[PDB]
Amino acid sequence: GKQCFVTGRKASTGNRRSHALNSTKRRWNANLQKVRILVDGKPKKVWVSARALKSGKVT
Amino acid sequence: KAKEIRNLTTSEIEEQIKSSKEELFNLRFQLATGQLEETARIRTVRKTIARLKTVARERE
Amino acid sequence: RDILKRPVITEKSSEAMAEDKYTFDVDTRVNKTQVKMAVEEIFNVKVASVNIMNYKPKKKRMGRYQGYTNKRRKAIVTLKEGSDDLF
Amino acid sequence: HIKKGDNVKVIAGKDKGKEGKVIATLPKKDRVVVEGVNIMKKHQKPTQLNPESGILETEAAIHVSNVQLLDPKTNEPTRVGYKFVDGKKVRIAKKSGEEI
RNA sequence: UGAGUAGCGAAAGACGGGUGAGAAUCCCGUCCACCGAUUGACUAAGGUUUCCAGAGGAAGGCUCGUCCGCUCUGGGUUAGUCGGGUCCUAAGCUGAGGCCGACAGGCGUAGGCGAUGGAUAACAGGUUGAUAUUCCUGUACCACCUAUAAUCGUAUCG
RNA sequence: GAGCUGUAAGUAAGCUUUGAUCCAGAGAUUUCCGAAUGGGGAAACCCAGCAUGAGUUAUGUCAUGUUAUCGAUAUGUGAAUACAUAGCAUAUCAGAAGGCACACCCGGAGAACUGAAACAUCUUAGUACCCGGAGGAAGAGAAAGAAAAUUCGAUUCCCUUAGUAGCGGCGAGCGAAACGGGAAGAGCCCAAACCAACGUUGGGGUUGUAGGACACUCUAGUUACAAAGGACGACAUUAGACGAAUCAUCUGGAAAGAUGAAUCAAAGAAGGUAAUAAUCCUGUAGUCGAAAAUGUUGUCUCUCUUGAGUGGAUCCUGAGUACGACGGAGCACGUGAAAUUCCGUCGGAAUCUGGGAGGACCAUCUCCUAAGGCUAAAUACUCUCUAGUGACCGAUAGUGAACCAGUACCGUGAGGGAAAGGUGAAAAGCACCCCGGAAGGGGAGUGAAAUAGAACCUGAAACCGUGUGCU
Repeated sequence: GKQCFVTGRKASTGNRRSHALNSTKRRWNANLQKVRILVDGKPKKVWVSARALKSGKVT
Repeated sequence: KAKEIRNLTTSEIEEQIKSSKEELFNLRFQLATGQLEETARIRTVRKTIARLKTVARERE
Repeated sequence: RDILKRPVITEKSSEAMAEDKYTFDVDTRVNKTQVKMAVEEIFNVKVASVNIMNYKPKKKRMGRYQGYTNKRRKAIVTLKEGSDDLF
Repeated sequence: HIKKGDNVKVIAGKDKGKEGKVIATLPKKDRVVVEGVNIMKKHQKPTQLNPESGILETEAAIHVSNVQLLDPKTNEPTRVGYKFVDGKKVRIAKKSGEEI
């Protein structure tokens, strides 16, 4: 599936609780963005999270 | 008990030709038509061929 | 090589059309091009044509142990010169 | 251990006390045949043409644990051991040290 | 037990002569009757030795049985051309690299697989208890290989 | 150490004291299908490319090598972008795959019937099923800990604490930990400051009773972590060899029983033998024995390798990390006053006068140094191998299966599934005669017994019959 290239960001699973505390499964996806980064060979578009994009990164 | 590979490797391949083709093959024809008695002669030639091939592969 | 397995002697194809044709038994992985050359190497003859057929396994011992008989491959050769491929 | 060709004496059975030579041995089921004991009556070959003549009698096999070896010097039923004095394992009596 | 009770599954048979311990039921002969755009003759699927000969009558056959698609012991399927492969492709299936997706996996390009279709050289007779465009006779055709000639050579193969 | 060619008897032809058949070790051979891997496919089949070779005047046909995909590291590596990262080409490497014990162990994903005498929070339950990766064990593990005594000093497992504290439509129900008593018990390597070399190799250096860099004189291999290759003796496993001691008389078909006298014992476990055996036969106690292969354990060799006090004028000690708000999950603990640990989104620190914890939070006072990585033992389980045990079953029982069973059989299929042990000590399995076409009987024989005759030990009831005493 879709997973972060720099770090190991991936989706998780929890519950969706209403006011009556009714349980329903759901997912929590990561903010994956498609950017073209430098590679030792040809630059490739890879799924990168917005957390790894901050603090300065080559594009 | 009776081993027939005391010879060298040159005459060895000549024995596997004589034992199988001219001897083992002829005994199977005489058994089909109903002409061969002494049926224990077949099992004897079958082992003489196997003993020759064992020593050949063993010499490598 | 020892392609031929056994000769067949029956009412048909033996004592009837046997002076010019001969019925043999071979292994089940051989074609008539090898059967033709193998006969000429053992009996020093010349073969005209070879016909080969197959047989399916046949049941046996109807009762306690119900098994199957082995399959066979029958060949029939015809000579132009020479004879006495059997005795 | 009883081989073929000894002189044993029967200890138990309908023909006990008699002595005979062991002519045959069946070591699979441990049966021996002694010449003179266990005669059976056999109606042989009803359909087969021997040509048949009536009833024939031979010896029947007896259990090996009923016959015992004899001693060369005293002629009594004795057990056996192994002295190993020779290169080959010899068999000796129990009442004496002589060979059996 | 019901009880020696229901039933014995569409329909024309008669007689003479044989076989044999035993015959309305098996064999041979004659007469009579039924079907005949079919109860006849070839074939695909499917079944898988039920096919043929000499023996057998315990069980099976809705009766009988000397008979059998049953039992026992030996036998019987022959192809360069007929159908399928070494030829071509429909639907559909599968798919290197790829796209997608918690996993398992899903989809899909090039390329393959796949006839119920397209292409492709053989027809008359004889013969056995069981096979025939297959075996044997008579006259043919087709792809390829080698050895000799007309004639070469800008021929010739794409 | 004398017979033997399985179940399984027959009829045949042969092998063996010149050492057969057999029982253990190490080798050779090992068709086809199957991850199946040259292509294809309805598994056990079909059709091919290259390299020599066998056969032919020649084509056809055979034999033995070799040719999947992905990954990794070398070399030709000359694209749309001129120079160059993609595509392609071939050559290398016990590289990967697919199975089994549906037992045990980690992780991803994740029900319902049921209980609450209805039912939604809750419970059943992080259970069943499915998926991935393992191992002989796994996981955990060297204090940013437990505590409050003048303290203890890695983790795991077993008793107790305790049905206590606590949680909970405070309903049903769920449910700890520390202390103490035991089994077992070694702890070490990296980042950085720094020092010679070309973001890189090597040295250096690993902590809280504060450690290192820097400064001043100076002095044991633990190959199971701790760096990792090899020749290196004693047991042990896999075939076996010896091994004490009884004779007679009655009943019987047969003695091991009964009645008499005797004898062994580090041996009176057990089974067989015509009936119930310490002394008849395999054995038992106790001693001995290994070519060859595999184990477990050592003594040397080989490979690594200088130990500690004093030292803060100046440097180093793990960053989008710790932590916060928001939405969930997990800790016995249901968001509650919820501390202590995780995931997604977005903000976002400090640098020994530092930082964290002690159940909101602040102050003081104690204990400890997060954000890198390894680690044996006590623990769980059994498709198996070997040696044994039972107040466990004895053929409707015990495994579905004592039997040629996951087999007859039944379903398109996934799948479901039975019935059937016993002659006798020994075949010694009824020669011959009589009726009959056979089958089956009547005698004669075999045997201790044939109403023990292979539909074969004993042979109950239902039920079907043949005679007769009363009515």
